[PDB]
Amino acid sequence: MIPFEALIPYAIMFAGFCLGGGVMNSAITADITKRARGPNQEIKRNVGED
Amino acid sequence: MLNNLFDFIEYIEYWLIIVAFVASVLIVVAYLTVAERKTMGYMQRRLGPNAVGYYGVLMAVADALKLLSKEIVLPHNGDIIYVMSGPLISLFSVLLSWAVIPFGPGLSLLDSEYSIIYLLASGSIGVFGTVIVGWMSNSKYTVLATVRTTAQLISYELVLTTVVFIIALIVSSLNINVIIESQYNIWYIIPFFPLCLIFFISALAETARPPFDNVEAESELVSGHMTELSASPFVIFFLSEYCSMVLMSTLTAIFFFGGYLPFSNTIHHLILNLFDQHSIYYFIIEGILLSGYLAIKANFFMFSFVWIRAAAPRLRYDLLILFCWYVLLPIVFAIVVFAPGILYCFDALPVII
Amino acid sequence: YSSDLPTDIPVLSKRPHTNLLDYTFTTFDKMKNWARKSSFWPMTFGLACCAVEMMHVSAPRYDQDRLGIIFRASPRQSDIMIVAGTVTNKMAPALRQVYDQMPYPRWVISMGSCANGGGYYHYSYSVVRGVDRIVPVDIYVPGCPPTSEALMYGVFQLQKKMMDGQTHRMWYRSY
Amino acid sequence: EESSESALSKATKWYLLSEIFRGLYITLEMYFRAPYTIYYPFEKGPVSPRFRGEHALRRYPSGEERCIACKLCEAVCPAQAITIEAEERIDGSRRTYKYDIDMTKCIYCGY
Amino acid sequence: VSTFPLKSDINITKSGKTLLSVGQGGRSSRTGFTATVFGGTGFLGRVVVSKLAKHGTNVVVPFRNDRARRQLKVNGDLGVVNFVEFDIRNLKSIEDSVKYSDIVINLIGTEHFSKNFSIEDVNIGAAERIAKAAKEAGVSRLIHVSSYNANPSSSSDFYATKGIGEQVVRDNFGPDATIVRPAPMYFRNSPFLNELLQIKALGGNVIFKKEVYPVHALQVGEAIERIAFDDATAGQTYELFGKERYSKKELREMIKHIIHIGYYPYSAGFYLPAPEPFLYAFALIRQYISSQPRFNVDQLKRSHINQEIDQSAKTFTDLGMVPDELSEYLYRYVKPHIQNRTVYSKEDIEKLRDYVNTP
Amino acid sequence: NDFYDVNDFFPVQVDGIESSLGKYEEFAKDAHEWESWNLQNEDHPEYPVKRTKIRHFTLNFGPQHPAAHGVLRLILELHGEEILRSDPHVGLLHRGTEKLIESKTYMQALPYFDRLDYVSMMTNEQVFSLAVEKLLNLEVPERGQYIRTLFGEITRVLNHLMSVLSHAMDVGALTPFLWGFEEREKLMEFYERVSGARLHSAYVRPGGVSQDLPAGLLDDIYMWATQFGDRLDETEELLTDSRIWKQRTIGIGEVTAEDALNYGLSGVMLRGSGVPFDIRKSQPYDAYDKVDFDIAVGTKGDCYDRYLIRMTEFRQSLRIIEQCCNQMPPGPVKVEDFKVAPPPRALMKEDMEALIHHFLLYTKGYAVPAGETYTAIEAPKGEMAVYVVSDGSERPYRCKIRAPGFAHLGAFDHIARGHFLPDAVAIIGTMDLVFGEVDR
Ligand SMILES: NC(=O)C1=CN([C@@H]2O[C@H](COP(=O)(O)OP(=O)(O)OC[C@H]3O[C@@H](n4cnc5c(N)ncnc54)[C@H](OP(=O)(O)O)[C@@H]3O)[C@@H](O)[C@H]2O)C=CC1
Ligand SMILES: CCCCCCCCCCCC(=O)OC[C@H](COP(=O)(O)OCC[N+](C)(C)C)OC(=O)CCCCCCCCCCC
Ligand SMILES: CCCCCCCCCCCC(=O)OC[C@H](COP(=O)(O)OCC[N+](C)(C)C)OC(=O)CCCCCCCCCCC
Ligand code: SF4
Repeated sequence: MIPFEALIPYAIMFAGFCLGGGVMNSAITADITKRARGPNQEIKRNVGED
Repeated sequence: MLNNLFDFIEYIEYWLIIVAFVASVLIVVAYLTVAERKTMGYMQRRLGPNAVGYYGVLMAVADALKLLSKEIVLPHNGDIIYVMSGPLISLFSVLLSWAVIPFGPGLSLLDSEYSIIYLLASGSIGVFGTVIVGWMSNSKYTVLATVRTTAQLISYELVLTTVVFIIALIVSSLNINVIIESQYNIWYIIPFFPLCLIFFISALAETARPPFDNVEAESELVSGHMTELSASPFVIFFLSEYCSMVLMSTLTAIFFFGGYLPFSNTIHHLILNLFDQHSIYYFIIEGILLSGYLAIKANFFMFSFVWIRAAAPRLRYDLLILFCWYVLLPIVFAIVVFAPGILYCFDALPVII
Repeated sequence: YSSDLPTDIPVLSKRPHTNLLDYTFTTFDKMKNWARKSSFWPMTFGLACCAVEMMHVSAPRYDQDRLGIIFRASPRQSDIMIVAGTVTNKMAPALRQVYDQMPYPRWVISMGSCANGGGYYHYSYSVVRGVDRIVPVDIYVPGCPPTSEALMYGVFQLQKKMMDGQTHRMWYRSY
Repeated sequence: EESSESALSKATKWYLLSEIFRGLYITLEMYFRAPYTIYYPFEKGPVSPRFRGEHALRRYPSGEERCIACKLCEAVCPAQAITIEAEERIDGSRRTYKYDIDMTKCIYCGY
Repeated sequence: VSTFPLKSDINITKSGKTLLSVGQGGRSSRTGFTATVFGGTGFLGRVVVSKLAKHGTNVVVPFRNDRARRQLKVNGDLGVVNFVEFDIRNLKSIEDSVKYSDIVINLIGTEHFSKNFSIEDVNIGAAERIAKAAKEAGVSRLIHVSSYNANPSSSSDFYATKGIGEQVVRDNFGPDATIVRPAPMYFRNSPFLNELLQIKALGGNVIFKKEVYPVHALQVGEAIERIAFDDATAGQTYELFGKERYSKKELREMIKHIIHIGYYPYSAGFYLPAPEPFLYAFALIRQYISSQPRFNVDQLKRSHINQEIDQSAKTFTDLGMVPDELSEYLYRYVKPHIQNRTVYSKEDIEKLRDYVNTP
Repeated sequence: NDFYDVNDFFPVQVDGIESSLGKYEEFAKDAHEWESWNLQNEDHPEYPVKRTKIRHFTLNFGPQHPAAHGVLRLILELHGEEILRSDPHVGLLHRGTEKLIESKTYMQALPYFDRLDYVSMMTNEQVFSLAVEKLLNLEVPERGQYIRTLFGEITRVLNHLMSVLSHAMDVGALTPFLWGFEEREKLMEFYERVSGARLHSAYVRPGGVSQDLPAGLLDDIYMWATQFGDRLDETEELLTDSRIWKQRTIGIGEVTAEDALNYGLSGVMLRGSGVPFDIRKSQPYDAYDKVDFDIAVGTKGDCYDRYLIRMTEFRQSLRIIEQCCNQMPPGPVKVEDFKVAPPPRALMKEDMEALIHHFLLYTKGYAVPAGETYTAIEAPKGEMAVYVVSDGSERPYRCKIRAPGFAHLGAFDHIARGHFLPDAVAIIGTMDLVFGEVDR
């Protein structure tokens, strides 16, 4: 008899770490890669066809 | 304007990362209070708060909004300093301790080879923040539990500090990422099981959580040191207490249970095998897995904090001081020499790679 | 001077919302009262046989904690004061000191016969005949002792009053 | 020298917290049991036909009041919460024009 | 008070009602009256209401704040203190509090106009509606409270409207109405003293140079009580004030010296010399930005006007009461805000007062 | 004196003090400035030290404390954390019960006894019922005395759950408090089915009981008995063998058996000290002789011993409940004398003799023959007794009540002296204080 009601707060706490980890990992990785694309903003943000 | 907007986010993105980070900790902290009553409810055949928000989810916010909007008791008309320094120092001390906890590979706001010292140093400030609470604000119940309080979280800060250093001795590093990443082939719960118990016992006593809860001895000191505190001073201090319960739960998972490392690498690679590494969707899922791996481990101790509170009576204060000094200290001072002896005997003195 | 007060403008508890501000300050009142409606933290002022029922509400059968009720010992941390049991003369001065220390807002619930009007000991040389001679009361729970549900019913009725608070609209319309 | 459990046996129970861990497990058993809580006011607890609650004055099916003003009521009441004053009605049948209960003074005794 | 307030057990009102008081004057006694105390939830009302209820007079207290009327019911017995929700803009609710009333007391009076009322609308518009409505219901006696410096032609808004409040009542209630002028009363949480105890009192030199005749609020509380039970005091004008003359600046340093408040007065903000335009500008700015009643432009003018005794009126001794001096009671009312406590007795206030005047 | 206060080495005679530039007296009028010329050493035991008597830290364990079972101003004088002197201030709940009983009949005075102890109701009114029965010289029939034995045990379970678990809760174990309170809710159902009110059951009246047991009550009482047996086991799981529970209580509040008699302690705090005395055995009453049960006796006289005795009182009480259900006899439930018991309503409206006694019972009451009595019973706290003087009137003349919690609280100074402030809570908990009973 697993009380699912008591597990509701832990799911949000589980999502509490996920929001920090999900945003920090994706944002920091995205920005670092973007700044290595070139010496200028005209090429950092413009996705190349070639 | 799209040229002045896309570069505008480039000027504000890292602030939002912190705000996303800040909300991440507070959500866990806010819902630890809700999770405590629920977990301590069913264990006692109660039900816990289920009638404040849908299934009781909006229970912490009700208490925060209720307390923040009460009259504040002050010694004089403009005497706010005394009833604010104690809660503020305690809150900032544990809020700054989150600058080092890594959510993944290098996903920490502060990364330095002195993370452990910074983490332990910030713990000391909160200790000094608490003793201010019971100071000079008359003398009825707060000053009774301030020599008692100070003599408790001073003594166990020795045992807690030694345990941290013994782990750092095994990896020869004071960087939390190195400590986490060095547990790939082994989790220090296996070799250092006694230390995990000793760490958790010291983790409980430092935060003043029961059974070592003579600071706010409810049957003895009414509300303990918070009997004067009301409204916002209570919220800040109460929020300070639970951030430690989250932090000390997380630290136990970081040191002894490998931190964000997956339970199984086979399952971990299968899930990450489904997302193309050239799309940012991979790195959103990756952060969720590693943080979720840390969250489940940190959940079990946050569950354990409530679990121990619902099954163990309070410990007499005089036996607390005679415990760490007579029992925990000699053991923690013995494994601090047992560890180097074994490592050197088999020629395995650790290095930082 | 020049003055002209209308006559058909109604009282606050009957005045409907007219403009958008009357909806703004009603939002603040409901949001603020909802916080106090849910985080209902009385004070453990059990004095006599009525105190047994006040414990049985916290018991697993009724579980006051599910409604957001967490008894707080200190008056500062408690916004309600359930006066349960006989209030003797030897206690009445002490009761006033405990009541006056509750920060506003503050409510008092009188549970049982002794707290209401004297009860069994109404003709006693050392029993206050009703605690209403000492502290203002917002709801009276009748019984000897009131059943654990009767107290919950008394709590609910007081909650229904708190949700009717209109303080921040009163500033806009009645002040 | 007269202890059954050897020094190592007592130390392992002492150092490894044998009884506390057993105490924790038994508490965890109750975590997987159905709580006793009922949901007031959507549900009520049981009541018995002898339950003593709100005083009430009954009435005959024919409509005439059952009460004939004994003052047996005013005499038994341990808290003296019953106040009765009576006289001859207009029809002459003995009834009462005053019947007050001080529910703040009553003890719900049942007399 | 003593043991029984009424002079005679049977009193006939101006309306022919024959009221018989019962009991020996306790909480469970009665007097057969019904004194509607408008504005009873205020500072002055909580004294007027308290004395009336304890002696058995039914009190109908019309309120607009719901959470402030709860504490007024402690004073009376069951049914003695009654409540009516009302607003001065709701005429029907006014007539609910006067239908059964044999005594009607008016205490409503403001110093700061709000976003719903002006100074005239309260000291006149409320008073005019209250007085005229009471007459139509056969109210035997009306008692009114105005400023201590009522003047129809005064340039101060408070004094000008309060004076017109005296005229408009007597053109509405008629010859039976009475007017009582109280000097600044001092009591627990007295608005007269709350300005003196405040540490950050901008323009402290300007505000506190005004002169007054302080009166103990309990005596004024009994002053209305004496008038209430007597019909001989209709159509009069009463000014109530204390014998020994005191000034705010004399009190402010006297107050501070008891609290013992070297460098601190120069730093915490006790003395804030600010330009006269700045004080006028600051009060105007807050008047649209504040949400709680602050220092007003009107009290900037009143600070230049000293209290004036009117000889056409009648003193305390007209009612048989000797007024009490601020010297015998100033210490206890600031005792909350103060090795071995030094209790500044009645005579020793002069010796404190001596120490303030000495340069 | 009242506000302030003021040897081994030989008293050495030294006179003729001189320096190199004169005598002591030549520079006497100048040497006060010279701190190195003083002639009064500060290490001397006779050196005049005048220090004010600053009173010791006197915390008020006052009414607004969760540990208090009522309103107790326990004036504790402590230096450091030890306990020097304790002066409990009872009376904050003196309702004046003994004064009110003198003006009410013997039937109207029964509901006063349920309000003495909030948890042990049917035992409280049993001692006044026995007192009146002893004076009335009338004996309850068999089935009446079995109902009082069964509800004597159920009451003991109800009282001990309040006593033991709050004692466990006041130490800090919150969980056993809530597990047991569900059983109290389950046990209070039995009170409400027979009498009507959950707590204050004016059921045991002088001359038997109030009304017969409802049908099927035995089935529901017995069914709880099977389930209840496990409830103690889990209670003993988190308390009995736990080392933290042992530390808080072992050696705390030591009471010698010889000294326990001196202060007149009774109940658990007399068998905790080793004396094997029990009132149910010394003076059998109300079908207690018929049943069999084992009393518990400690050996160390401390809180942990009294805990074991109280836990044993659970199982022994449950043992009797099985016997009372099994051995239940048939017959009446109250004495068949219309002068001391109301007649049945089927017969009140049919028989002229029945109606007269119903009318006479409730207006004048029955008269108790003159005499005096002191009947003591084993209350869950201890020896509870009433001293009742009969003046031939339908109202008792003197009704003095011996409260077991009253005498125990007096021995607080003897017990708590030399312990620490946390041990004050343990000592109060093991005394099983209910200040309604203390201040009767
Ligand atoms: N020592 C003193 O206090 C002084 C006495 N006076 C005058 O004596 C009179 C008594 O007033 P006091 O009690 O001392 O001080 P308060 O200002 O506190 O009294 C105000 C009373 O009248 C009510 N009131 C004000 N405006 C309104 C309004 N628009 N509608 C309804 N009610 C209103 C208030 O209602 P509520 O509070 O419930 O919102 C309150 O009941 C006043 O006129 C005062 O100016 C003269 C100088 C100083
Ligand atoms: C950022 C700040 C922190 C979060 C703020 C939110 C905290 C919780 C708020 C509690 C609200 C509350 O209590 O609303 C619930 C109360 C309870 O109804 P009642 O009191 O009986 O009146 C209601 C009955 N009438 C008016 C007839 C007398 O009103 C309401 O049903 C409000 C109406 C429902 C609003 C739904 C639309 C708005 C949705 C807004 C969310 C997206
Ligand atoms: C080499 C082996 C390494 C082992 C490392 C771990 C050691 C831990 C401490 C052992 C000694 C001890 O707990 O001692 C018990 C001490 C001191 O007891 P004492 O004064 O001696 O009284 C006993 C006298 N006897 C010997 C006669 C029996 O007090 C206590 O009850 C402390 C209770 C601590 C509870 C913490 C709960 C946390 C739970 C964490 C998981 C949910
Ligand atoms: S009302 Fe009844 S139950 Fe409550 S304290 Fe008084 S006598 Fe006891």
